[PDB]
Amino acid sequence: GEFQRKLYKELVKNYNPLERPVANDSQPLTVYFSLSLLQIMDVDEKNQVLTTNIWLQMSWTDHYLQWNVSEYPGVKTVRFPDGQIWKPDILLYNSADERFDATFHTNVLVNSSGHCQYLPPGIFKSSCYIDVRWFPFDVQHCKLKFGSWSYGGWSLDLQMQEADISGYIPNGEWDLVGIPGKRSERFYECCKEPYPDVTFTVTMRRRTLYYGLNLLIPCVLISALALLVFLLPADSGEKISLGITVLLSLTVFMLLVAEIMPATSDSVPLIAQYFASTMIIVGLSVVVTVIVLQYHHHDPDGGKMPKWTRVILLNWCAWFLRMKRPGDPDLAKILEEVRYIANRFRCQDESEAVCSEWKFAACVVDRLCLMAFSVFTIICTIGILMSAPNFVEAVSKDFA
Amino acid sequence: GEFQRKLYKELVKNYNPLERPVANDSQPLTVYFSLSLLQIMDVDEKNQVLTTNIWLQMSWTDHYLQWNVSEYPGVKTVRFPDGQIWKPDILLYNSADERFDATFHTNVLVNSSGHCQYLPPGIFKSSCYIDVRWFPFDVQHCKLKFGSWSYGGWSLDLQMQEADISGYIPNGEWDLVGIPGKRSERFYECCKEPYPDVTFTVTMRRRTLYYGLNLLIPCVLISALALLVFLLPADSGEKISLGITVLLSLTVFMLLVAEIMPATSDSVPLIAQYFASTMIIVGLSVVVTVIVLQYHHHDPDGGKMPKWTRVILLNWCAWFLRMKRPGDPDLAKILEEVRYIANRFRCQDESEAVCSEWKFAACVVDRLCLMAFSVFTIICTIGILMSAPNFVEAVSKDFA
Amino acid sequence: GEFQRKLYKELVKNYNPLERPVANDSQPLTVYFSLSLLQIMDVDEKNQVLTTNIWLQMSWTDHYLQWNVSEYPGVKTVRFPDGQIWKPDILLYNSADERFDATFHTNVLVNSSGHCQYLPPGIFKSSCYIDVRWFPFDVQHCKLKFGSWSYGGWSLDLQMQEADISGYIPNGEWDLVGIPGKRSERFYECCKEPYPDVTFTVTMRRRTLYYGLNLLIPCVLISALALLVFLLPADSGEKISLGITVLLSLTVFMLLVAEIMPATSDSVPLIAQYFASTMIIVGLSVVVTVIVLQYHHHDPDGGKMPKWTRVILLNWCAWFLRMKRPGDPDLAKILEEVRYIANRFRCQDESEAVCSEWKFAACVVDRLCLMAFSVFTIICTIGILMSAPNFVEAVSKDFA
Amino acid sequence: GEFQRKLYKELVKNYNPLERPVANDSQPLTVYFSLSLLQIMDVDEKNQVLTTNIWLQMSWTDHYLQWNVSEYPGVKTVRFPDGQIWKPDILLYNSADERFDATFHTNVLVNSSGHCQYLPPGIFKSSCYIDVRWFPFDVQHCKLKFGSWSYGGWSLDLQMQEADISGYIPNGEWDLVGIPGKRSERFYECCKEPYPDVTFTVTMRRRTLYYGLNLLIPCVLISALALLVFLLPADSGEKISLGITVLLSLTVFMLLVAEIMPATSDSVPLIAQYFASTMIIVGLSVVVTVIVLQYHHHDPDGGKMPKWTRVILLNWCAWFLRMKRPGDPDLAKILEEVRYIANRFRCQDESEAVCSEWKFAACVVDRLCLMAFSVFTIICTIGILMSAPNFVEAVSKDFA
Amino acid sequence: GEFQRKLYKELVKNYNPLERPVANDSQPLTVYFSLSLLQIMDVDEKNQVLTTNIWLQMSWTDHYLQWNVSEYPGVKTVRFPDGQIWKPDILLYNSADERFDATFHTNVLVNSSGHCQYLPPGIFKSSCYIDVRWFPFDVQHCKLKFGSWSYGGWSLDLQMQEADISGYIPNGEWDLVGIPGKRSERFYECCKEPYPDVTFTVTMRRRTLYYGLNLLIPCVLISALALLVFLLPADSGEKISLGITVLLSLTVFMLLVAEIMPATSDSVPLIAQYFASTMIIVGLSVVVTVIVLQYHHHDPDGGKMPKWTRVILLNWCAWFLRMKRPGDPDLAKILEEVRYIANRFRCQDESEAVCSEWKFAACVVDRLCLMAFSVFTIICTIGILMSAPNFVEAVSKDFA
Ligand SMILES: *[C@@H]1O[C@H](CO)[C@@H](O[C@@H]2O[C@H](CO)[C@@H](O)[C@H](O)[C@H]2NC(C)=O)[C@H](O)[C@H]1NC(C)=O
Ligand SMILES: CN1CCC[C@H]1c1cccnc1
Repeated sequence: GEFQRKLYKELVKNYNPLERPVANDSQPLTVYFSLSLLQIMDVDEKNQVLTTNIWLQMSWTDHYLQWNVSEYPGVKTVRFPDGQIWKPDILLYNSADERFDATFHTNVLVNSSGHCQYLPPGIFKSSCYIDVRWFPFDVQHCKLKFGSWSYGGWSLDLQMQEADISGYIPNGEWDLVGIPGKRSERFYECCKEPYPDVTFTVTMRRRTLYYGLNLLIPCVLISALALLVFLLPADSGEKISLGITVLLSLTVFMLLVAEIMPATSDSVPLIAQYFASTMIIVGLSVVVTVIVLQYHHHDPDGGKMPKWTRVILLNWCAWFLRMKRPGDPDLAKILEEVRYIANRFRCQDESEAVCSEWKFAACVVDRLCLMAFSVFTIICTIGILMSAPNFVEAVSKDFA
Repeated sequence: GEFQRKLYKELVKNYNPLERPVANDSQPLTVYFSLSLLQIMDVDEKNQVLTTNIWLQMSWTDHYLQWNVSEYPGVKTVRFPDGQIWKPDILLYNSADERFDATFHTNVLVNSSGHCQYLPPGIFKSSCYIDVRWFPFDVQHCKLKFGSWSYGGWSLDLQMQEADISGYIPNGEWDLVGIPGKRSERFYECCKEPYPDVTFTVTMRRRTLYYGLNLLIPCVLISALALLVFLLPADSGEKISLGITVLLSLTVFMLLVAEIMPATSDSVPLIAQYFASTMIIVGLSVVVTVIVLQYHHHDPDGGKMPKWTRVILLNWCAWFLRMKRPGDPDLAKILEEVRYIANRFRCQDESEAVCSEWKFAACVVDRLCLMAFSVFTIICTIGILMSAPNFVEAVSKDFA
Repeated sequence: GEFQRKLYKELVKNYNPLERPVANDSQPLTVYFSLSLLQIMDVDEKNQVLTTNIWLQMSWTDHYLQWNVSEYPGVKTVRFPDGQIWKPDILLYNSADERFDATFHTNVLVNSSGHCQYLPPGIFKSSCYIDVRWFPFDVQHCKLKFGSWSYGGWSLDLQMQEADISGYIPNGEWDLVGIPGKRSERFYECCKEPYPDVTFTVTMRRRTLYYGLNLLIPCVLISALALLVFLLPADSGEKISLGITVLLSLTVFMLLVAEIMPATSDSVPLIAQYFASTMIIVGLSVVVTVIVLQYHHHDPDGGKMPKWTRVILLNWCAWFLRMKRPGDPDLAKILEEVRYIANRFRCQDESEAVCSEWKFAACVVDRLCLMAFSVFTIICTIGILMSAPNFVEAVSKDFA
Repeated sequence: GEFQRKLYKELVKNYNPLERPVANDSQPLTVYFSLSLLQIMDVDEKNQVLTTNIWLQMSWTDHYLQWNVSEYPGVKTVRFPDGQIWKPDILLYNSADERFDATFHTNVLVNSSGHCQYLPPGIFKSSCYIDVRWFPFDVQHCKLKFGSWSYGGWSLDLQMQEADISGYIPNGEWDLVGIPGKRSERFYECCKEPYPDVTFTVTMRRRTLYYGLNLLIPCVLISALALLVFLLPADSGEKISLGITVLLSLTVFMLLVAEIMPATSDSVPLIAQYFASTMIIVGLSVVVTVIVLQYHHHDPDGGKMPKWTRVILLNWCAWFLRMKRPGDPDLAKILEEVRYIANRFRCQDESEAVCSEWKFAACVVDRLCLMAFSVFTIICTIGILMSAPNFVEAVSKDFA
Repeated sequence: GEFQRKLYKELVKNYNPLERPVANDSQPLTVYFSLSLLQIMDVDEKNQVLTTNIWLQMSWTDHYLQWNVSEYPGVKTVRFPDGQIWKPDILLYNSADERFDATFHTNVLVNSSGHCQYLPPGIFKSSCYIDVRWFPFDVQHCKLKFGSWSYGGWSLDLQMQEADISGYIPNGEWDLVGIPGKRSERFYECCKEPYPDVTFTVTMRRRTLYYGLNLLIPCVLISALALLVFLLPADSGEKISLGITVLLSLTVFMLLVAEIMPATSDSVPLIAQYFASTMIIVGLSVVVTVIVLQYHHHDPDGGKMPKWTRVILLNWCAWFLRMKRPGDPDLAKILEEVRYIANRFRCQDESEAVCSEWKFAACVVDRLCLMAFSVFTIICTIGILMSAPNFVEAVSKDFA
């Protein structure tokens, strides 16, 4: 329209986009800053990068862009693109993007009274410290620090407004707890003027159903399978294979967890502690299996069972476990031959008796170590899992 | 031509690309918006990003860009590149590309009566929620939401036209069910003016032949092969190897499947339910194999067969399964010697009979558990597969 | 020089880059379009993207860029950068790139009579249908479609010229079969005017030496290795281990091949069919081995061989391949004792005879299944490999 | 305000950004250059790239940009964007990104006296040689070289100021040892005019807790487990399986480590040396157990143990290792038969005596090789670990 | 300063950056071109892309950019940014970057007499054919082709200058043999004017220490370990397991090398030939093991040893190997019973003698095949390794 054309012609005249829109140059310009969070795009623990979708909200007052609505009775607001009016140079300090500024430059809407609104959208990547001490049950706080780059406290006075989460789209992995904000002015070695900034803290809680069903459960099942080796009779040689194959499966689980986790040395993580506990458990199980096999294939002639070992294993542990221990001259020539044969049979009988004793001792040791290892693994797993804070809260909210 | 040059020089006189081309400023401006879908390039499940090829379609009317055809013979249309004339700032809301705008800026075609068309092409990356509850038999709905950014309800009037699928190029993996659209109007915390938008909901179906053949059939086959452990005789010690090796193959299969799936806690997917059930089935088979081996290698004098176990196994299940149960002083000195030898032989025969009885009991248990495990695995697999909706539709459309 | 400066100053006065350079405004402008292929950079089958290196040859005539060489003796041609003169806007329709147009803008060379040449180079990424029905003996046709985005048939007259492959650099994996092209006119739902376009079809053939030597040969070797299970005597205990390890190796081979194929559902790839056939063959071999092991560790008194089974195996099949068959009162008391001993020995002899006959039956089954499985493997492999078209051509051209 | 607008209009009059702002045109312009490190984003050893967060600091004096505060009350500083005033083209020489310049251009702040400050932020990717000789106990020095690209010391004088680490954010992987800088001058064969440049040498240490816990401890554990072959009795046939499976685990660990290391031939990494040592140890263990199995299964009638071997093993080693060493007409034919039976039993007896001798020899060999391997592995591991410089301080810092 | 400002104002008067700065238009313009290589950043064999860091060097003479130093006492040289003066359009013909130009546009330094220098830095990605026939003992030549795009030989005269490698930084993996260059002019389908270009051929050698230590030696070691299957006694049934597991390790090695290696079909790589040979050797070892086990478990009454087999094995090969071959009515009734027992014992004796003969034959075959396979693997490995050219030079440079 003619009124719109005349207004655009008049406003642009004698306008310098390099000048701060203030009637009085000695007074700070008040700028209100906020943001609206739309989506938590990604959390990268290995690279420690948070990717989010955010609309920034900037509001201020321009002294020159004012007109009387009566003279232009059809237009109430105007729009100006980048590079033709003054705009705050607000940037995100802790950016992790190859381009430091990742905001799409849109139009700026102006009142008839000179009120400027700026709503740039963006996919922001920031670098926030990620704590993996209590993973999977960790809670993360990520910082987003915004501030002007070349405007101190005597020129541009930054003000904070509460973040808007009405349009937030729930994520399938993280639960949004809150997004508080705080405004603070700091000092820099460059300059002698304080510089304000606004920091928004995003608090997120990781949902644990996927991890607790894909990592925790198979670990306990496979550890139980390793415990099962204490039930196989020693007469079938399939114990070492069981133990070693279980160890291999644990190693592949460890490589998966290692490829999904950051290489930080800040603290030992809970999953690593669990894997180490299972490592020692299965290794000691294999060692005990070797000891049992050594006892089982004991040569009867090789030696005699120590008195202490006998008095322990065959009586105390047997009673405790309620296991019962199993148990003319030609005529003279024929006579001595059959005597020799009978004596040979007697010797074989004594040898088999000693062998049976050794086998019983091996069985007793096997049963004792089965019970002990079951108790140990149950206690260790329960303690390690429950040591995490808010573990019960996570379990309730996810599974229940 | 001279007429074209004269018209181009005349049209841009006193023009201003910053103003809305309306004869009356109070009245709004009508803009018709639509799109043409060319190809669905990629659907990402881990990152939940949809990549598509789309030609936008914007049409409107410009008041100033009008001329008489008679005064300028030959010329009927003109083309204006970016920055010469006014354009709507139509943006995709739920974008996911590093640059918030993915459209490629082309010319704008204008008729002799002031009618502007704008059809820019683009590779659009959007963020839509992906449901993996019924994977791989799932149907996905991905929403693309376009709208003006800085133009309100009384300035720009958005009208929806039907989408174009005439130029669609079919995708091997995905089947395009449809693409309806809806024009809505929303309020925002920024402002007191309604803002319209147009949302197109691409509804797509996943073709299941590839995933079926390369995921489910080998799983079924090797799960059935794991049942061969009940056909091997216990005399050959090659049962634990069977069980633990098929378990390892299953574990690597689960790892491969997990490496393609999102880490969401919304629900437990069908493929995960299948794999978990088969894991427990194989583990129970291994435990039963251990028990059977324990029965097979029972010590002849290590105990007595319980009456309950005998009456349960030897005569009940064997009858049910139709199993046949298998089966002169020198002279006096030689006399007592041969008596000793014969007595030892008789004792050995009795021990052999007891061992044979125990072995038959083990075989009976093995056969019983074979039948039970086969029934259970077939029932579980059929139930889990049939529980999904439109599974019969997917089968009839893909395999047949 | 002075003439160059004068001509450059004169050629720009009253020149509009927005104006189509034709003497008569109602006549179309003839533009000649052609390709120049330099290298085939990549063929991504998983993402179905073709990356190539091409130069675009565009030629046309400009009315206003004409001069007489007798006035500027030194200069014969001129050069104009982007944005200074009118240029055609030919774009590639099927572009699978973030930016829809990947061409490096270079200078436009102009005659002394107004002939403009434009030769922009570029690495082009396009989306074309890649079919893996005949992998790895497939021939691929990929289309590149070029056309003016906003100029109709009445305005811009597109003409086709034969593509140039003189500077083509041969690729180590794909063999260039050809690259013809064709013009076409199409209508669009936008408008009521035909839009010409030029489509160039690149036809390429894959060289199969690497894929054959790295996939086909090792799988056949492992199949032959798995066929050895029927040569191992049943007295050893490694049959199942051999079979299952072969199965594991081919499972990882299947994973390696599967990570490179697109997830398409159009057909079943040849390599997928061949892998499935090998899987079934090895599984049946394992089942047969289990049957034989059950058939060899048979209890002597646990049953009797059926007459049908005996007349099938012991005589018929054995003769088929010429297998030989493996074949005072004290005196009275000691008398009965030695009779008992001898009778025990006789019963043992009868039992071992029955066991030996059972073992011979097992050996016969092993031999028969060896022959059958070898025949099946040979027939299936030969048929599957020979089913592919141009397989003889590929072998003759890649194994010479 | 009016004063700000008037000053902005006045300053840019007759201003040329191409001109270097010096009052004499024959004396160099002094530029103070400094750096402010914020965070070490990444250290990619495979590609040898260091990614950091940097705040450049450039200060100089502009002769033309001066005014009087009294004539422009309230205005004390001004801001100038790109292309408005002169800037020094200071670049990083060893950049390793697509576009050579990775800085983000911001405003330039000018005081009333003409002092200009410039603090552009950036995420800088640089190429520094990374030493992996003592990985993981390594210390890395990476150099950042900054200098003007076109101006020289006769026109631009560079000066060095100490780097700022006030805002440094600790990394969970690297410890910042320091960042010393140095200003250097380079001369040319043409002219006696110095050319200055600045170099910052970021030296940092790697925290070894994660790498040690995830690599060394599991490998030592499994290497010690590989020694269990010498405790298994030869009757249980699992020694070879145990050893070869530990070899498989070794290969898995070797590939996992190799995927992270660069393919450098400068030296042999410490981790590679240690893995090779463990390879050799386990391989020799396999050879030894093969020898032991060969001795244990010796044919009693297939040979005689030589006197040298007898005195070496049976006597000397057993004494050293305290291994106890185990251990009417009819009557004529009746005599013949019983004598034959007795002699057959005696022959069997001497045979099993020889077999027992061989088995004892195998046991002694096994025990002595167990002791030798046990001491050797400990010595080799301790030596390799201790050979690394600063190992003691590294472990103290990372664990205590 | 005033003189610098005046000179800058005067030089750009009437200057047209679209014209060649030549006094005579007929004569060509001489441009000197060279480059300085700083670092070889990457050599991607799979994609066949060379990424390097270079500085271009262009020198020419400008006719209009001349002035008298006496009039401007302080000014000696000037600087002009992009778009202000004429520059050559030199491009890299075989670029592989997504943007065809990778140079960073810097300032152009201008003499006091018109000489112009231009040194833009760049990270260049180029596509060069990489031959891996002799991998890893390979020497690679990669060509960088530079030339003007729109200027022919009659206008722009390209001249070569020797490249500078003074600032080259050695690479850990690649040894720089050298970079010579050649200038040549060609004809194109454009037009009938020759176009010159400069091609620099970078020749480099790969350092083989890393690959030899990490890929070759482990293959040799485990291949030698696979030969231990010929020393294991047949009683310990763990030969097939050993062979199949070394097979599995070999397959994973082949998987890794397939991962690193490009999929070309020009020739069979040396490492591929080596791995194929090792596959064949271990497979034949497994076949021989199967034959040996078949001979070992021979039914004594199932057949008779052939006279041939006897004369080749039992004595001929034993001589060849110095192998020693191992080693009243009651009275009548009692008599016949005991003689029956004795005859039974005689039968067992002759059966065990036959079995011992078969076992000795198996041992002889085992030793023969051990020696043959050792010779085969040694000669094959030595020949394959030594077949490569410059293998001795590579070994002497990378190990001594
Ligand atoms: C404008 O800013 C600059 C900042 O460098 C001032 O220069 C410095 O002022 C302080 C206080 O006197 C001292 O460090 C030195 O006098 C100056 N440093 C250098 C390197 O010159 C300058 O004084 C300010 N001018 C006005 C009018 O405020
Ligand atoms: C040698 N140049 C580069 C390739 C073609 C040729 C050329 C000729 C004219 C205009 N553009 C390019």
